Amino acid sequence: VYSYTEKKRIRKDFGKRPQVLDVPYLLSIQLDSFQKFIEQDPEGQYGLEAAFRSVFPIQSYSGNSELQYVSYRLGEPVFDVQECQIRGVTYSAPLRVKLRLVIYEREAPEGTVKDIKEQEVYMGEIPLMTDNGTFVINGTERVIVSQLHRSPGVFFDSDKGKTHSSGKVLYNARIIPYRGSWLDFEFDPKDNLFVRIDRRRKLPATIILRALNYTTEQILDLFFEKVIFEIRDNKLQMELVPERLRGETASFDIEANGKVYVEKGRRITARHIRQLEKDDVKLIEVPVEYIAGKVVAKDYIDESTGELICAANMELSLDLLAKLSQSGHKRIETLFTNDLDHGPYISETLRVDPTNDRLSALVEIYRMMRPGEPPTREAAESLFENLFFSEDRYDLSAVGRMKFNRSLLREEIEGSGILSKDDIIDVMKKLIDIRNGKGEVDDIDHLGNRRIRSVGEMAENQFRVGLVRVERAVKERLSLGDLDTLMPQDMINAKPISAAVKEFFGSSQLSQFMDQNNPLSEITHKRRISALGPGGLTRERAGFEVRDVHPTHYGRVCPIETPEGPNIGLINSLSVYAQTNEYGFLETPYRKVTDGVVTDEIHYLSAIEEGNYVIAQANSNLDEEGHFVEDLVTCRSKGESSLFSRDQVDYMDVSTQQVVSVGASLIPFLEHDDANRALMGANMQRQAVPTLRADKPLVGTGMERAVAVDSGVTAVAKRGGVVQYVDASRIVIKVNEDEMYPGEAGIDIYNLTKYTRSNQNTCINQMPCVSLGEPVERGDVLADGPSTDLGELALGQNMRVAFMPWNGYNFEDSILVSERVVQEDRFTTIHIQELACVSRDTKLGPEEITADIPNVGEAALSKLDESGIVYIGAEVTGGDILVGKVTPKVKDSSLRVPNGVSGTVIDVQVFTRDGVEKDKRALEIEEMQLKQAKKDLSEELQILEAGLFSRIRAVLVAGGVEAEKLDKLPRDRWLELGLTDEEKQNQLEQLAEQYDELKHEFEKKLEAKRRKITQGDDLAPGVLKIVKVYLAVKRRIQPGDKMAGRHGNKGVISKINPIEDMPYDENGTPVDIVLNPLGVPSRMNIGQILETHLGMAAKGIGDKINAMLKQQQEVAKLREFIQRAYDLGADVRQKVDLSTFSDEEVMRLAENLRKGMPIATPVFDGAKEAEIKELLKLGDLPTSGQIRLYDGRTGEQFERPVTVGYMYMLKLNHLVDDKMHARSTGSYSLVTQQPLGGKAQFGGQRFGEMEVWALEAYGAAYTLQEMLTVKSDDVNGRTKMYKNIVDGNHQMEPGMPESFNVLLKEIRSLGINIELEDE
Amino acid sequence: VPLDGGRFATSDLNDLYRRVINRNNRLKRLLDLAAPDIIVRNEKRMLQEAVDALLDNGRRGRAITGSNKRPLKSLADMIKGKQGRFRQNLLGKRVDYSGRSVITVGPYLRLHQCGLPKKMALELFKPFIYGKLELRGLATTIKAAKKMVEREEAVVWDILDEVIREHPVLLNRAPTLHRLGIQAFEPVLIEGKAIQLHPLVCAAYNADFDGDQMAVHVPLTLEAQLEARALMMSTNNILSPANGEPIIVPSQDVVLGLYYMTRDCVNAKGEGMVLTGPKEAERLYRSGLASLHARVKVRITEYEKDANGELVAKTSLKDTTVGRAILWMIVPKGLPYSIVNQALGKKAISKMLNTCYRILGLKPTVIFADQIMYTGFAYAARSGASVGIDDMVIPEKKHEIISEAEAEVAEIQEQFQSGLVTAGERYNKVIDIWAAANDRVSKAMMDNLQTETVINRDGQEEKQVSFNSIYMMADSGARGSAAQIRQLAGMRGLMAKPDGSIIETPITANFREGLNVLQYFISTHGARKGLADTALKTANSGYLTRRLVDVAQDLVVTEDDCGTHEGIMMTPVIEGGDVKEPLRDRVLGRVTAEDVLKPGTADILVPRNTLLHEQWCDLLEENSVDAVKVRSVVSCDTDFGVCAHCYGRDLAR
DNA sequence: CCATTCAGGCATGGCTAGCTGC
DNA sequence: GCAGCTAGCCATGCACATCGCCTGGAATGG
RNA sequence: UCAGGCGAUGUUU
Ligand SMILES: [Mg+2]
Ligand SMILES: [Zn+2]
Repeated sequence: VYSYTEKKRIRKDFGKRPQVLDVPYLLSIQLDSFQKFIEQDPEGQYGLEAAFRSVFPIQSYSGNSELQYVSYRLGEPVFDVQECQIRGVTYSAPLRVKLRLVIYEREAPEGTVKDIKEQEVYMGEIPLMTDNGTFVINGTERVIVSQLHRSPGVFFDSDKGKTHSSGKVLYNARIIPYRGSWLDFEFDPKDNLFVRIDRRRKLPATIILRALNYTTEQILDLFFEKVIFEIRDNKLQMELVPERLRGETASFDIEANGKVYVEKGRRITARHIRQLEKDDVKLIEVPVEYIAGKVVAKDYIDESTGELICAANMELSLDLLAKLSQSGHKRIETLFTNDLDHGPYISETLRVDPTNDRLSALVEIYRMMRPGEPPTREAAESLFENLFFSEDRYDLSAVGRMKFNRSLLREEIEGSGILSKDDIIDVMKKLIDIRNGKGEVDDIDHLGNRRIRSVGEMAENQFRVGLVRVERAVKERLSLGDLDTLMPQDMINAKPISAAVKEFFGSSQLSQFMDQNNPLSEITHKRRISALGPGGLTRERAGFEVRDVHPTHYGRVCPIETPEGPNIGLINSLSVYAQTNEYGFLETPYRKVTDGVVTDEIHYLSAIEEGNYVIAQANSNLDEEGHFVEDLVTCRSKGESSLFSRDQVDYMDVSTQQVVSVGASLIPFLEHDDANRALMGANMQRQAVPTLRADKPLVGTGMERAVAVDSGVTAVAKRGGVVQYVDASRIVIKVNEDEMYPGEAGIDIYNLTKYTRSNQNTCINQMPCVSLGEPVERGDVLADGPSTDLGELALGQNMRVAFMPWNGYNFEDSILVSERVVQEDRFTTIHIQELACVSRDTKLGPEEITADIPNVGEAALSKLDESGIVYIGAEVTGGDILVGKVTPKVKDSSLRVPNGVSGTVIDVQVFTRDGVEKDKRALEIEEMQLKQAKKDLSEELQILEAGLFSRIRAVLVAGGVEAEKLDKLPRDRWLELGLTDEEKQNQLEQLAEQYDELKHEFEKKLEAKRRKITQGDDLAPGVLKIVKVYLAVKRRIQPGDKMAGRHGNKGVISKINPIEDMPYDENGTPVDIVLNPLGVPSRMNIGQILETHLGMAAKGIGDKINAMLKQQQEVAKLREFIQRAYDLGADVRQKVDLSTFSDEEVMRLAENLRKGMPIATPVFDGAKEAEIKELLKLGDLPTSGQIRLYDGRTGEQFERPVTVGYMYMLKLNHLVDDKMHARSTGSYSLVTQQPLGGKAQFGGQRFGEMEVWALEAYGAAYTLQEMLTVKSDDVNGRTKMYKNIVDGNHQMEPGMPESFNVLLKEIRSLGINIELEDE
Repeated sequence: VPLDGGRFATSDLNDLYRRVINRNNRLKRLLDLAAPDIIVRNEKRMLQEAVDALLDNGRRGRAITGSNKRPLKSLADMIKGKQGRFRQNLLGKRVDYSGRSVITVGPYLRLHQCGLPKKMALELFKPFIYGKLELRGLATTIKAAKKMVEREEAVVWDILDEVIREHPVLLNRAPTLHRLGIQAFEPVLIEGKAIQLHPLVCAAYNADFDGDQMAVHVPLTLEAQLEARALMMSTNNILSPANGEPIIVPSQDVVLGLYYMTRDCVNAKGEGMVLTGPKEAERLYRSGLASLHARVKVRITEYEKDANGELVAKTSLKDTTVGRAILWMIVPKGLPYSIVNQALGKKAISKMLNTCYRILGLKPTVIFADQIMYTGFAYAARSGASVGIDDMVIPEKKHEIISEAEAEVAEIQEQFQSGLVTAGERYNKVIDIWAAANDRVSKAMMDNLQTETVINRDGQEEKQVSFNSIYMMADSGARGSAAQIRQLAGMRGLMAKPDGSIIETPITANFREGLNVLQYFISTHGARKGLADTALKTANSGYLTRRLVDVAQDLVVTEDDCGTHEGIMMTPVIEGGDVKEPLRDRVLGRVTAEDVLKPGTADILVPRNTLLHEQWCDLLEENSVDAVKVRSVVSCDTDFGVCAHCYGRDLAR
C-alpha cells in the first residue's frame, strides 16, 4: 500500500534482497550531538551542567566566601533565521545563569552570614543550530565537520624496522589522556627501559619509579621474583620451583633422592619437569660457581656491627661469599632470570640510575622539564605533584578510564580520572610482558581506537576553557573581597567567554564555510569526518598507514568516497547506517541469528566487538523462515573472509547498502565500475548545479527520496490534512481533526524561500507541487526545492546519447552537443551575485552617495533614480553604474558592474548607522517593507481567524445548533448563541480566549517588528552606510563548460551543432549528445553502458505509453499494460496491485509517466543483463540495444550498429566565463614592481621556473630576456616599451630588474656587503 | 598596508625592529645610572636574543611567535625558502600581456595554427590596436582611442584581424615537464570563449580535454617574433629531443580510423574486380558498389629516388584492399608501397611517418601529417565503431576452469589438514594454482575474441581475425591492452594486501558480471594504494628534475671540434637472455672515433671522423659489425664547454 | 578610545663525544 | 694511549599552476 | 596592495 502522494509517480524496482530495516535519519550526528549539548539535564552527564559542576563551587582563600552554582537557562533569540541572514549579525541566544555567593563568619567553623542571588546573570550568547544542522555566524551558513582522532588511553607499539638496521624490534607504550601531558615508555637497543614526558628528552624509568616514594628492594620485590639460597654445612641448599628451569639448560649436575636426573650438557625436557614435579623437593643441592652468576636482591648488613655487606643491584663474588659466610645468614634472596622468559631489564636500568632518592629524583625531573634553574625543593615537589594528579591540569576521560582498564584486563570501568602508582606499575608490567613475547601489540588503524567527537564535544571543551579563564580573576577579586557590599555580576565578565566561543566558531580548522550548491552536497558536507584540526594531525605528517583503509572500516566508513589530491584517507565520509556509540565509537547494525533462524531483531555492534563473532554477507538466499538455503556460506570473521558451515554463524548483514555513503549510493550500477572512476564520479556528482528544471533521473537507486526528505531544502508538512490555499509564495493547510489539538486548533502555513542566494552564488528556490484541494499525509513533500522533483533528488537531466566517433569533435573526451538542447533551455541555470559598496567618513572628509557625479554620461545616469541607487529591474551590463559614491577632493568611487557580466538587478538592500539622515530611497524601502510585513502578519491573523470561526461552526453543529441565527448574524457575535454548558461550550470559550490572545500577541509582535525595522542597526566602526545589490545572470551553455555523467566520464562540450547534423535513427528522432566510444575500455567504467541500455528500455516503455494515450485509448488497456510493465522481472520485493486504483487514480499515473518510466536499483543488488533484455523485449526495440543510424551530412548508413540510449548527465560549475581571463597592463604590486596575482584582482599569469627552463631549452634568448625584464620588472623600460609600441616601433631596451635591486638591498641589510664591480 | 579602516596588517619586519629598538633604548638608559651587574646582564641578554631573532628567527631555540601562533617571518626567511626572493621573484615571475582559459578540440586547423577567443585577443592586443588606429587616423588621441575600444565599434574588428594576421603567440600548460610544454602558433579569430588547439599536439602537451587549462603569452620585440616563428612554431617539433622517435604520432580516434580503413574482410561487396586507379577506387566507395574493404587487384604507381637525388617512376599491379588504396591516394610522391600494405597499427603508422620524414625532409612530412588526420577522422566517423555490451564475450569454459581450481584447492586444504605440509609452502601452492588457472582463463578469452569470426567464403566456411569492436580498439593500439580487456572479460584474479603481499583467494568475477560486495571492498584499497602513492611519486620526481637542472646548467656547446682521439667501446647489450638493445639503436646518431674496419682486416670501412646516419648504420648491419669505439661528451677536451663533434646528432633535428 | 605596553615523518649527512683498541 | 669506531644529535630537504571564500594587533593607565 | 586558513580544481594512463 502506498501514500496518495507516492501514487503520483510510483517507481519500478528491481532488487531481491528484502530490506528489513529502513533508512535512518541522515543528520543524527549533528542534531543529536547538539541537542545533547543544550538541555536541562540533571546529574551532570555531559552538558553545560557537566562543565559547571566541574568548575564550581569556587571557594575563597578560606575567606568563608563560596561562589556556588544554582541553575542556568537559555532565553530566546532577539532575531530569527530569516532576518538574521538578511542583516548579518549572528544567530545566538542569551545565556542566563543563577549564581550565589555565600559568606560564613570568620573565627569559627561554617557559621553562615549571608547569601545573595543575582538571578540569571548574563554571560554572553552562544549560537544555536537550525533544524538542518547549520550554524549562522556572520550572515554566513557555516558547518562544523566532525573530527576523528586517537582515543585517549594507552597503546603498545612496535616501532619495527628502523631499529638501527640490527634486525631487532623495539617496543614502546604511550599513555595519552584527554586533557594534560602525555607519558611514554620505550626501550633502547641495549635493553634499557626509559621514560619520557611530552617528547622532551630521555630518562631511565626507574627515575619515576623511585620518584613515587619507593626503595630499591621495594621495586625489585615488586617486579622480579624471589629465589632463595640457604646456607648449610655444605651444598648450599636452594629452593626451586621446577618449571623455573623449563627453558634454560642447567650446566651443573642435578640429582634427587640420590638419583641423578641432569648432568652437564643436559637440557631440561618436558619429561624431566614432569618427573621432577612428581618428586617435588625445593631444598636441593647446588654447586658454588653457578650461584656466582647472580645478583643480590635485598640489602644485607653485618651481624652485629650492621655495616653494609652489599647493596642490592650487585653481582656475587668471592669476597661477598666470604663476608656472607662469616655472617652465615641462612637466607639469600636473589632474582630469577631467563632470556627466553624473564629479563633483568629493570635491574639493568637500576644500574644506569644517576640518583638514589626521591629528592634528587624530582630535582633531575625539573631540570629536564624547565631548563636552567636552581630548583626549590617544595617547588619541584608541587610541580611533579601537579603533573599527574591535578584535578585540573590533568585529566583522563571516563572514556579514558574505560578503554584503559579494558586494555589492562582489569574488572571494572569506573573510578579516578587521574592516575595511580598501581596503574603506572601495571602499565610497565604489561610492557615487560610483551617484551617477553606474550601479549600483542595493537594496530592504531583499527577503528576500535579512533573516536568521533562532534560539535557537542567541541563547544563543551571550549566553553570549559573559557570558564577556567574567568575563574582566575574571579578568585582574585574574591580573595580580595569587601564586606558583603558587592554583587556577582560586578565580579564576573562575559567578555572572555564570548571571546573564546566566537573565536572558535568563526575561525577554526574545523568550522568551515558550507558548500551549498547542491542538496546532496549539503547533506554530505554535514556527515563528513576529518582527521585534521586541533588535537589531531597534519596534512603532511602521515604516510601510507593511517590513510589506508583498515579492514574494519567496513560498514562504518565509506571506502570509495574521498577527495583525491593532497589529503586522502583523511576526509572519510561516515557511512549510511553508522551510529555514534554511547561512548563515541562507530557502531553498525546487524541481524540477530538464533539457532537456525534469522530474527529481524536489529542489534548494534562496535568495532572490537565485531572481532569476536562471525558475520554472514548480505547476498545470501534463504527459505522464508530464516533458513540459509545452503549449508556452507561465505562469511567474515577477523579481517578474513572464508566459507563456513551453517551453525557457526553469529550475525547477518542488514542490507546490501551498508558499505557505501550517500555520496556514492546513488551511482547506479556501481557494482560494475572500478573504484577509481567510482570515486571520481561520486565527487563530480557532489559538484552539480541546480538547473532551471528538475527531471527525475530515469535510472535511480531508491535513496533519492530519502535524501530529498532529509535535507532541509524542501518543505515537509508536519501534519496530515487537506490543501486549502496554494500560492507561489505560500501554502496553507487545514488539518485533520483526529490529529488536532483542542486549543488554537487552527491550521498551518508554510512560507517558501523564493529566489535567493547560496554560498556558491547559485539560485536557491522553491516551488509548490500540489494542486488546490488535495489530501496530504503527515510527513510528505509539498515544496520541491532546487533540483528536486515530486519528492526525489534530481541534479542534471537525461539526454538521448549515442556512442560513436564523429569527425574528431570528440577527440579526447570532448562531448558534442546538439542545438536542440541549448534551444530548449535544459541546461540554462541561474546565478546570483552580491555586490557591496560601503561608504565611510575618513580623512579629508566624508563620502557621499549623491546622484550627481563629475564627468560622466547623462546617458549612463539615465538608469538612476533621483536618490542615486538604481531602480529594481534594470538590465545592466559591464561598465554600467549602480551606485554613485564620491570622495572629497571630489573624485569618483562609484560601484560598477564587474567586467563582462550581464544580468538584471532583482533586489536592493540599504543599511545606515543610526544618527544619520535616512535619505529618500531608504525611506521608500523602509515603508515598503513595513507595508509588506504588516500585510503579512495581518493576513496570518486573518485567515487564521477564518479557520477558527470555521471550527466554531463545526462545533455549533452539535447541541445548540441554530442554522439561521448562525449563518446570518455577525460571526463575532457568537458569545451568546443558544447552547448547553457542556465541555463543548467550554471549548467554545477556549476558542474565544485564543481569539483574544491572538489579537493581543499580534498587537505586540506588530509593534516590536515595527521597532526592529525602524532602528538603525550597528556596523563596523568607521562607516556610515552600506549598499547591497543583487544581480542575476542567466548563463546558457556554450563551448567549454564541463559536463559529466555519473561515472567519472568527464567531458568538455566543444561544438554546438545544428539539428541537421546530428546522426538520426531510422524513425526520425535526432540524438542529442555524442560521446566517444574510445573512452570506455581504458577507464574501466563499463557501468555507464549498461546504464544507457536500461535507460533506453525505460524511454521505450515511455514512447509506447505516450502513443497509447495520444490515441485516447480506454483505461482498461492502460491498466493491463502498466500492470504488465511492473509485474515483469524474475523476483522482486516490489508488488503493485494496480487492480486497486480509481480511474482518476490511474490516468494521472499515465500522464506522469509519459516522459519515461523511472527505474530503481539498489547498489549491489540491481538488475542483470537478461532482465534488461526481457524488459526491452516488452518494448519494441532490438535485444542487442544497438540500432542502425544515418548521417545527416550524407543521409547514408553508418556501417555497424551503434549504441544509443539515455544517459543522465550533469553540468558542473566550472564555467568558462569565469575561467577565461586576460590582462594587458593593469596595476603593479607595491613591494616589487611586479604584476599582481589572480582573476578577482585584475592580475596576470605566472611564468614559472619550469617555463624558464623551457625557453633556455630552445635556443630562445630574446624571448626570455623580454619575459624577464620588459614585460615585468623595470618601471622605466616598461613604460618606454609601451610608448614605442603605440608609436609602431617594435624594440626594447633592457634596464635592470628592480626585484634584483631589492634582493641586493635586503642582503645589504644583513651584515653582508654585496656590491657591483666595474671593469 | 592600510586595510579596511585606519588599521594595518602588521609586518614581522616592523615588529622586529620595534622590539630591538625598545630593548636597546631601555638598555642605554640603564647605562646612565649604573644598575647592578645582574640587571645589566639580563638586559644585554634580552638584546642579544632580540638581534638573533631579527637576523634569523627560530635558529636559536623556540621561535618567538607573532600574532597568534606563528613563527614570524624573518630576514633569512625573506631570502631563503620556497617563497623567498630567489624562487619567488627572480627565477620565474609574473608577466603582463597574458591570458588563460579552457582548451578544446576544433579539428579543422592546419597544425601551424591554434584557435583563440575573440574577446581574449582584443584584450591582449590593446596596444597594437591603438597604434594602428592612430596611424590610420580613425582616432586622434590615446584617451579617445581607449574609449573606442571600450565601445567595440565596427572598424576595430577589422583592425584586430589586421594585427593578428602574422603575429604568433605562445601557448603553455601548467605542469611543464619538458621542452615541448611551450609552443607557438598563429591565431585564428573565433567566437565563444575557449581556445581551440590542434588535436595532434595534445600528446605533446600530455593534455587531455577533461577541463585542463592553458595559458597564452605574446611576444613584443621583433627579435622575439622571429624567435617564435623560427624555433617555437610546432612545425619544427615533430621529433622529441628526448629520443629520436617522433612525437606528432597520431592517437586514439585517428588510429582507430585508419585501422578500420585498412583491414581485409574475406567476402564482401565488390570482390575480385580490378581497378585502374585509386581515383576510381574512391569513386566506388562513395558509390556504394563495393566494400570499404575487400581483396582486389589494382594498378598503382610509385616514385623512388635511387638516382643522385632524382625520382624514378614505375608502376605495377598489386593485390590489396580498396580502402588501402584510398589511403594511398594521399602519401606524397617519394615513398615505397608495402609500407601501407599491412594492418597499420599504432607503431606501424608511427614508423611510417618517421621514414617519410627522414627521406623527404620537412614540408612534405608536415603536410602529410595533416592529411593523415583529416582522412582519419573522416573514415572513422564514417565507420562508427561503437562499444556495446554484447561485445564483451564471456568465455564458455570459464565456469569449468574455476570449478576445477576450486576442487584442487580443496584437495590441498585436506592435505594440510592431514598435516603433511606447512602453512608457508601451502600458501605458495595456492598462489601458484590460482596463477595457472588465471593464465588458462586469459588464453581462452583472448582466443575467442581474436579468432571468433568464422563465415562462409562463396565456398564453405573459414575463420579470420575479428571485427569485434573492443578487440579492434585493442589490437589497433589505441587504448587498453591485454591487461585491461582481461579485467573486462576474464576474472581479474588476484589483488594485493595492505602489507604488500597477496591475498589467498582471488577475485572470481569480471566486470560484465557484477562483483559481490566483499570482492569490491578489497579492490577498493587495492586501487587506493597506488591512487595515493601517485602524489608522493609526483613530488619526488619533481625534486629530482630540479636538482638535475641546477647542476648540469652551465654546460654549453661552445667550441667546434676538440680534435682528439678518445672514445668508448659501444657494444649491444645482452643479459644472457636475448639482446635487449641492438647496436643499431645504441649507436645511431653518434660520431665515430677510430675508423671502423671490415671484419675482413685492414679493409677500413668508415673514416674515423664521420657521423652515423641511417645508411651507414645499415651498412654496419650489412657487414655484421661487433662494436665501435665512439666519441662521447664524457671525454671531450674542451674548456668550459663541449665540442660539437663530440656530441652528435641534435635529436629533434 | 588616546598615550604607552607585551604534542605521531622520513631520508641523508655531517658532526661531536665517547669506546675501545693493540 | 691517540686512532679509529661507533652511537646519538641535529641540520638540511620534500611537485606546479589556479580558483573562490574568510580573517586578521591587541591591551591597558586615564 | 600582506600573510594565513579553508576547500576545490587539474597532472588520470
Ligand atoms: Mg587533466
Ligand atoms: Zn670533444
